[PDB]
Amino acid sequence: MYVKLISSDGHEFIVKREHALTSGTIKAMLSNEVNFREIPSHVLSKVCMYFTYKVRYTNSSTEIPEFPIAPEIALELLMAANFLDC
Amino acid sequence: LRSVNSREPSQVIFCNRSPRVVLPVWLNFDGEPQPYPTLPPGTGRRIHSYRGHLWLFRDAGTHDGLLVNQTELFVPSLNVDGQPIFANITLPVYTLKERCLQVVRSLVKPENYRRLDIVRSLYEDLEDHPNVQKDLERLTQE
Amino acid sequence: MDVFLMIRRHKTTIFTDAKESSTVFELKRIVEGILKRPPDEQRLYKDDQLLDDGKTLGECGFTSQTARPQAPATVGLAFRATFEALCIEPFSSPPELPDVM
Repeated sequence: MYVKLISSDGHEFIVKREHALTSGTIKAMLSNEVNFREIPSHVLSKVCMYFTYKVRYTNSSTEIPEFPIAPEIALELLMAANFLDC
Repeated sequence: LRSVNSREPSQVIFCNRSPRVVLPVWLNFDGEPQPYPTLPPGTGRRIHSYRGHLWLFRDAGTHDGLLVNQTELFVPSLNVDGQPIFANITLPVYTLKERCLQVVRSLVKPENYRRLDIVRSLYEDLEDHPNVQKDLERLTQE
Repeated sequence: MDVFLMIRRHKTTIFTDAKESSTVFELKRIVEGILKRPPDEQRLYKDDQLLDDGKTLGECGFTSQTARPQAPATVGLAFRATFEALCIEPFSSPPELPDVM
């Protein structure tokens, strides 16, 4: 029902399994817990939010909002999004 | 993959439910893309077009893809007893990667773009600007 | 009406949603289910302000303007019962922008 993702810096983001399955990389990483030796906190929190975002807005008339990304975070996120395929 | 030659008027309307300056793109009889004047974010516009015609919509400044009535291909259908067909233009749920390119592409001049530290395969992706011609071929193979 | 939360204490963060009308105490049940510590051993906050079991998340600040999937609002967790002080470790700093505006 829930899983845990652990950032390179210790922090634990506990999230729904389907939300996490969004990322194929993650899926494969269970089948529990995923440690992510390469993704800092300011980056995995945004990922999880993205899962929430995707999961809610996929298959939906109700006008969709911009997913937002602060500048400083963009590179790191792009690298994470790419490792994780999402 | 072309607009059908009419010749039956169709009252259409483009609501821009998006947060970008939308660019209507009409698909000629030959299959070429015709740009129409842009639609700012909240706004809308009454258009005459024709049953059978092909329209798509992109971010006018960076050509990112947008949905109309939840697909990419808008076919002005029969108007009859009812007046305008509605053309709701929305963001899709972009992949987080695509989403990332988007900011990134827009915070650095691709002129200046070599000098940022990241895998080079990543650097090709950023160079790989989304494109009507592209998606036009992409949206062709179905 | 779904509200979208980040339930945080220490280095732990839960992402969940809940109804604008569910109860604070109902959130602790939720937590229970996950960090397995019962509602009486957890205390929940919005920004320091100490939240009441009987009140609704809406009534508590959590409304769809505020707690959106892509920007979930934060709920302080604190444990035990003597109760520990509320302490949320901040997230890592991004490195400074390269030569871009």
